[PDB]
Amino acid sequence: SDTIDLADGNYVVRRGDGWILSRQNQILGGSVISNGSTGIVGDLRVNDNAIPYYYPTPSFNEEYIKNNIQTVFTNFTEANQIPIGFEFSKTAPSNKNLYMYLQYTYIRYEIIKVLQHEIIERAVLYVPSLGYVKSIEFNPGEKINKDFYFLTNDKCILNEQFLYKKILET
Amino acid sequence: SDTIDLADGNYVVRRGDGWILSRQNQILGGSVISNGSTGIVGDLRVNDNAIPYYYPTPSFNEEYIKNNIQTVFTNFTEANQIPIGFEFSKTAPSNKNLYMYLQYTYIRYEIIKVLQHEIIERAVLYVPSLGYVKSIEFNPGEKINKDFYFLTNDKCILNEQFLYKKILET
Amino acid sequence: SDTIDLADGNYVVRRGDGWILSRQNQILGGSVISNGSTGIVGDLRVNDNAIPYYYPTPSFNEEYIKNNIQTVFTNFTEANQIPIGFEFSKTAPSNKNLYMYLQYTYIRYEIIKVLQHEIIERAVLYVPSLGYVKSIEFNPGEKINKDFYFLTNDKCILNEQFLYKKILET
Amino acid sequence: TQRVLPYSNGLYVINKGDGYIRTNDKDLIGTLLIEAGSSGSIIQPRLRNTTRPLFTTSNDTKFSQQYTEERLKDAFNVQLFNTSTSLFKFVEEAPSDKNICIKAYNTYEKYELIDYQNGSIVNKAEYYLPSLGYCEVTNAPSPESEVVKMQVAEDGFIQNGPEEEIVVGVIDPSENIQEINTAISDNYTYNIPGIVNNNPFYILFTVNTTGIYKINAQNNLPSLKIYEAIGSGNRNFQSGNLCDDDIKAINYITGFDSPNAKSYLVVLLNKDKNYYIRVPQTSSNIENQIQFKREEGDLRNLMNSSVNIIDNLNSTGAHYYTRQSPDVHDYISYEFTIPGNFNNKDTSNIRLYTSYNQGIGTLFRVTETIDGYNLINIQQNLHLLNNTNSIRLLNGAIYILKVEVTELNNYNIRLHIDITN
Amino acid sequence: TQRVLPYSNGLYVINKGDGYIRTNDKDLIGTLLIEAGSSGSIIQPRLRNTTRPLFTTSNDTKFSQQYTEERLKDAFNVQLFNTSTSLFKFVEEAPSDKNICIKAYNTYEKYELIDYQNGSIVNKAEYYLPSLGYCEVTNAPSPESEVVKMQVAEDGFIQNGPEEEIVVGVIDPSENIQEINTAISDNYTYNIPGIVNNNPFYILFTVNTTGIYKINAQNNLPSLKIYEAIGSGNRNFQSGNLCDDDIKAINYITGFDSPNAKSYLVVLLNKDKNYYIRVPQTSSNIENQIQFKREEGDLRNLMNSSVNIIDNLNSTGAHYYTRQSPDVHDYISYEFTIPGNFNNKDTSNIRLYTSYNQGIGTLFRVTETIDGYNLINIQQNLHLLNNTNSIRLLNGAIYILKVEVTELNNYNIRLHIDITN
Amino acid sequence: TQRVLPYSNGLYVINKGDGYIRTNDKDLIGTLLIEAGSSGSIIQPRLRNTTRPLFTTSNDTKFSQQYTEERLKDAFNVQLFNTSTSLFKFVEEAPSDKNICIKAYNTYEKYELIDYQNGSIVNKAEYYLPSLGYCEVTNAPSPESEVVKMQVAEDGFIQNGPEEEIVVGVIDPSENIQEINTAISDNYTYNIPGIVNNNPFYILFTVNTTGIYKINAQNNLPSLKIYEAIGSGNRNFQSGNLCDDDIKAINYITGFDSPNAKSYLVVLLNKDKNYYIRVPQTSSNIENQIQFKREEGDLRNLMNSSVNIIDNLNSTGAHYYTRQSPDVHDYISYEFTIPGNFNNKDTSNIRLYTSYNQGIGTLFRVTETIDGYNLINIQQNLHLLNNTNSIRLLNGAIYILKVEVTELNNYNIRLHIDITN
Ligand SMILES: [Cl-]
Ligand SMILES: [Cl-]
Ligand SMILES: [Cl-]
Repeated sequence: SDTIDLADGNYVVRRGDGWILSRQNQILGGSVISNGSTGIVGDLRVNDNAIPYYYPTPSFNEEYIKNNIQTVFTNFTEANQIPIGFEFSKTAPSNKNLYMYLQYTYIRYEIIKVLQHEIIERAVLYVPSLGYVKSIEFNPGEKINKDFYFLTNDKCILNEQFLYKKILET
Repeated sequence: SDTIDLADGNYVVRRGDGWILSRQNQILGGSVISNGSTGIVGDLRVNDNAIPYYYPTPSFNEEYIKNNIQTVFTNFTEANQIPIGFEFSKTAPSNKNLYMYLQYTYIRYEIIKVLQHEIIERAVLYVPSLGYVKSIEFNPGEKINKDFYFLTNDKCILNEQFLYKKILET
Repeated sequence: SDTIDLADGNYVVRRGDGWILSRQNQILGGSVISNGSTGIVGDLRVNDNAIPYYYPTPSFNEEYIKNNIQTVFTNFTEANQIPIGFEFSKTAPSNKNLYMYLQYTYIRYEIIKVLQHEIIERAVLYVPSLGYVKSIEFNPGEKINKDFYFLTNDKCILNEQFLYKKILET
Repeated sequence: TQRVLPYSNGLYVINKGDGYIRTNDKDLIGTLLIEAGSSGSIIQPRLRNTTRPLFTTSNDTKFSQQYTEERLKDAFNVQLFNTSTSLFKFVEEAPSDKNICIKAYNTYEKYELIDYQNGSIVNKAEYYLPSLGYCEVTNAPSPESEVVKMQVAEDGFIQNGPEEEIVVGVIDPSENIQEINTAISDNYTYNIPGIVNNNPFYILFTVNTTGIYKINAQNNLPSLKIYEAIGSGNRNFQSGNLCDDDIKAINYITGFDSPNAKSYLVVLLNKDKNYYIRVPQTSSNIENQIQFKREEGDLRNLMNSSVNIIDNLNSTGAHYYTRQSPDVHDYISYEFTIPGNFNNKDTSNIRLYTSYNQGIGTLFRVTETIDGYNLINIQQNLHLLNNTNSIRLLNGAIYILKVEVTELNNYNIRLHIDITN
Repeated sequence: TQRVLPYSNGLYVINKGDGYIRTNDKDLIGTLLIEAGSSGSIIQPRLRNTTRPLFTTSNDTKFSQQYTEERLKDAFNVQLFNTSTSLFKFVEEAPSDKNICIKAYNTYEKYELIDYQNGSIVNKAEYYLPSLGYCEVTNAPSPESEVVKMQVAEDGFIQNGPEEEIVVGVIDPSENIQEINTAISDNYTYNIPGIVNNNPFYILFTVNTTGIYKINAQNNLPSLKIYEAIGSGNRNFQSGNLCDDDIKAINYITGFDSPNAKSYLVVLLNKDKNYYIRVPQTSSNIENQIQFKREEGDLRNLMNSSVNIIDNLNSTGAHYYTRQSPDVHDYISYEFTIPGNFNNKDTSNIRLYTSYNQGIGTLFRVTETIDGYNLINIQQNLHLLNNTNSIRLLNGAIYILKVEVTELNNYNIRLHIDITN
Repeated sequence: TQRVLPYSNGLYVINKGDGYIRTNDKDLIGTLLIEAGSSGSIIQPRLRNTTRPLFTTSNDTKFSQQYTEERLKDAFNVQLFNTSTSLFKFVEEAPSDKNICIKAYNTYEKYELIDYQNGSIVNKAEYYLPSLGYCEVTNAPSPESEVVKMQVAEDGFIQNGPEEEIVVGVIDPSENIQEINTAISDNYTYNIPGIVNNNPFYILFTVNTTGIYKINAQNNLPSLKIYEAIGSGNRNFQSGNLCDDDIKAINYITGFDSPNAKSYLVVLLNKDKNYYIRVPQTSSNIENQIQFKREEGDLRNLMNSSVNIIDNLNSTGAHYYTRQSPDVHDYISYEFTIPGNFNNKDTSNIRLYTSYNQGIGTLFRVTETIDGYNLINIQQNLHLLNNTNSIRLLNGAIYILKVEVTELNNYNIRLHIDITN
């Protein structure tokens, strides 16, 4: 369930890179490439696409989340002022059409409160990382699985992680 | 001749992409590459290389040309404010020299006046599109055809088109 | 020694491209690439990495050096206001690690005073040119030759040159 | 030959796919003629961030461009409409044999915003969001064929991307969202507050334990609807409490739009999810409460559906009841009492059928004990469409018919209950 | 051993080719030493748009840098001299065997502007327009050979691009351009306007129907020249009218610079083209007209050439006539009258020859009817250079000699007409 | 098990290698999941030039960040600490078989600045200079294994670049640099100027002819040290003069830190090089001179070393002398006089040995002639560590023992001279 073999108290947790968020998958758009051509899409992480997503709790407000994450893990406020690019390339096979679309990936962080081997409270922070492309070859009129286009729940495209440090009191 | 199976009146005509203009062919310069190396030339369509060439007539002045073209076909005033790049790559074979040169291509538009199955008046607009490279392998002292360097009359490097809409009166 | 078959007087001398300077070799940093990936490093010669290194003498002060070099050879003050890029690519072989590091190269110029077939005075100017990468495959804990990392004396990675013009009096 | 759209009344944003371009080369970026052996590229480097969305609407004063954008953000979290930092670039190396052409176009992802009300679209807007391009490659044109003149196409779009229809309900922003801050256990009574009088409103709540819940207003009036907040519960969490993530993207579960119909909801609710109840416009000044109850007994067999209370069944003869039809594989239920005195002997012949939609029915005998409601399955696999089969049921006894829709031929479902004796 | 330049008096811009670099590494960008397996690139990314043209002139006060630039724009439509948005980049992957060096240079495209007057260059300028680079690759240098000292080269340029000589005449900007706004049909008379008195000027006109035209001033004085506007008529168009595209790039067709020589032009004119006549400085205050006439009869045989009217042939003996020679394969013609009374019997021996240039002549007998001029071909394939052959012609009769130049040995052509009896 | 650091007192900058990253993903740029057949890239394009060096110090008030940076510039000529125009980018094409991940990290090149004094570090700072990245590629993660929780690592660094330890001495900036502007020939006497009283200072000089030089202060007090300016003499040059290139990177050659020890230096000096002598803090107000002398005779056999003058050897018995040990393969020498009257017959038994370090000794008999000092090699390949061998030497005679260190077990070397008879 939400059961964890840890002592009582609060913890910062890094849950790994590679998270993608529900509903948001196609909002950057995609490319259609055809017949041997190569499509390249990328982006540039700066300023106002590097603003993180906070999900606070009664115990853990935004500043508490920011300050504990930035102490133990990467200081995203300093890092994300400096533009980093990323690109993906796909090549369409001959006499076929390929659609490729781009979305951002995030590091997921959590502040958890543990009581009697149980997580009773959890705050979440998603910090923009890089990106991820999905592609499909298609025919005219071919029906495509909804799942290819649209994500119902947040997931990690890599292996999830659970890297923790106990938080000590002011 | 200038005979066309259309009714009387005025028409906007899109004559296709891929037009190159006389005399102008080498004014951007070219590259010389040698012995296995790769040369890449390109440009960036913005602002003051995207200003179009108008050729008005007594019936069809510049604003008439702009307004009728932009209504039916692409609005080049809006489009050409946003930088678009293009590049070409050539590779020199071993122990040979290659010269490659760049020129702009244009969409050709026309406003024609038709009377009794005859085009009696024609205005022309060239809107900058992308570009085009020509290349040749050469030896020291080898004479080159004038035609390779210098274009006497406007031509289309693709297939010409004739896409028309009749213009209706104010 | 410093013996040269030239008449008496002063000379500008271009000593060729490809010079690298002692001690300075790793100050731009390097990249570590692994297991089939490709690393690309480059730089951009403008402004304040294109400022040259002068080494004047009692006869030949800085302005004398600049003015005589720029008259006969390339005017580096005009040239180095216009950004020029350069890049190098290295590919790591499978299951191996590769370290690659970057340094600037320079044109070496000299003003020499010759008396009785002897160079009795020499001023030097290094003008930033492009760059140069060195690479090595390494294992964990493997000892690396000091020479790979650190240059004790200026040298030319190409063939040295000696292109001279006699300087005539004001 | 129109598809029946069995959508519940409300707003929907539909992603109709990517790769749209206008007719007559309006979105042509340009063409490269690439000679054999060589390569060419067309690049959108975002040296300027500006993009140009296209927009049309049937109703400027409700579905303005601003409103529509707010809806697309509710549905899909789109936040950049005018700008983009996303680069795209197309590269083509021509084969050794022949020359090659690449044509590059700007593209759009097409979103449709609809207000769907009682079986038709009453407001519509189309938002074309700038996308990441279309590249077609072709063999080099030969001389000269010859040029054949062509009239321009009508204005419009052509889709070059793959087929796509993603439908996402969105909260109506003109309506208040009230919250139940404590997570619901076995029982809960929500009093309807005067801060949201008369106007329809939403209630956001969550549940402590995954389970089947019965939800209704006092005397089962008005009828309610329930939605799931898409992607809720994946994030922040507090034991026994609601965590509101401001998710306005909603999946309709069950419930009727007609507020004068008596009904209650029986629904499977997940503890790791948030839900919205919509209570409709009520034309009465009396106080009401929403009741929530965890079901542990036979009422669980009715998930997920609304159960219509049928009240007017007190004579013999024909009777019919019209409601919005559920979509294929979804359920609607009816609770009714056979007219007459219950004396455990007097009986009546009952015929149950639909007019246009095919549905599979199961019939339950209902008895209320001190342990709750008991459901005895007395009839399975009833095929309702023009059913001529009839069954003898007890006068004064209570029955629930649960219907799964299997063929959707009409926006409404009409249940007939014909009673003879 | 100088080439004879048979250019008509005027201005010319000559594209002398691309890939020029200065001596002593003045245009060296730099060298990359690329290790085997690896790749390297040198890039001009236009992060700044600035370029550095080079310019030299023999005459700062006519051929200034500004003027020359205006000429290059007239000839080739060059518009950016100081700037460029055109990127170039060189990439080299070293083979698996050996290391590799690439040296990159900035380059120039060399334009020469000349004022050519009566057989020599009187003003000259050289404009080196920044171009798109030169990349040489070489094997890695070995240690150490040894360094051998070398004196610097003289200042100058070395061409690394392919051979090129494109010669383009340009309108002299100090001269007015008058226009004939109506397209010319069979006949037209242009009155010479006082707004352009005494100064040489141009007349821009076009023709309704493709055809051969005779063009001359009153009494064939002064002599005129005609040019074609390069690339004219490809664009805008109005039936029966001239459309002026402001094209200043001109191709000389025919006509003499010596204004006191009587002559007329016979020229094939295309309806889809614009033409310029130049009328020279005339030292007379009398009114003149340019006459245009469509030729449908034998005068068509004289295209394209100027026909010199020879007037001073009224005694026996030697006679010679010096004109600028046409280039190889071009024509010059002479109309002359054999001295004596025409009595249809009295005859004279005539020897026709040139001094230095080889030419093929054909001789016509001319008779004027009421149907126009008639040309009887009486002698073909005359080889003129030091011709000793002679022919008996009628006293008082009129002849036209049409000469095609086949060997150009002298800037001038000297026709001798030696007459005995 | 600590390495003995046989460094001379002073400042050192050590390049400890490239490719350092912090623990717990603090320097992770991000991860790309690349599908088979496709490629991905992570790019640092320097659209902003800003970088973030990391710094720690044991002593903010001497080794501040500014001071340390000035030292790194002295040692390696680093000039950009806060900024970079150097681009890096990683590209990975996934194979046709499997998906691939690339993780990119920012990296640092680690520099350590130390103040080393009498056999231990007394001030230390670490400067991590932003570098050009680390890219690891791995196979695609499978579902799901399972996630195992892990506590965070301690704060620190992990090196991913190759092993590296480059040690570079630097001039102490609190000390004056005096210059000898004339190049030294056979003899030179430098008078110690009052502008640098009492404080230790450096003397920069160069030599006319490559040769072995003896260098000392008056009466061989105080002891001096000599360094070579790394990379000196490669550039500007003036016959017979010093050319100062402001090189502060120094290689220790020989000489002691203990200023009350009598000694002189015998050193090979190159004419194409610059050298620094350091004269220490002297607690005496008397005038002193540094003497330089070119050695052409047997004293050349003592290069490169300091020769300690032993003065207190005037009785029989045990005697020991402690000095900083040279590093492996370096030399230290001792000049001593056997106690007693020189009568060319009276002799003493002498035992020479070290306590902890192994060294190879050669013993010279010294006689001063009018032609200079003469050195007779009387004993070779002496293994000094706990040597029990003894030799009979002449009373009142002078000997020099030259010792090459071959095993460095102690920071100090203790020479014993035990004398019996
Ligand atoms: Cl029905
Ligand atoms: Cl001749
Ligand atoms: Cl010892």
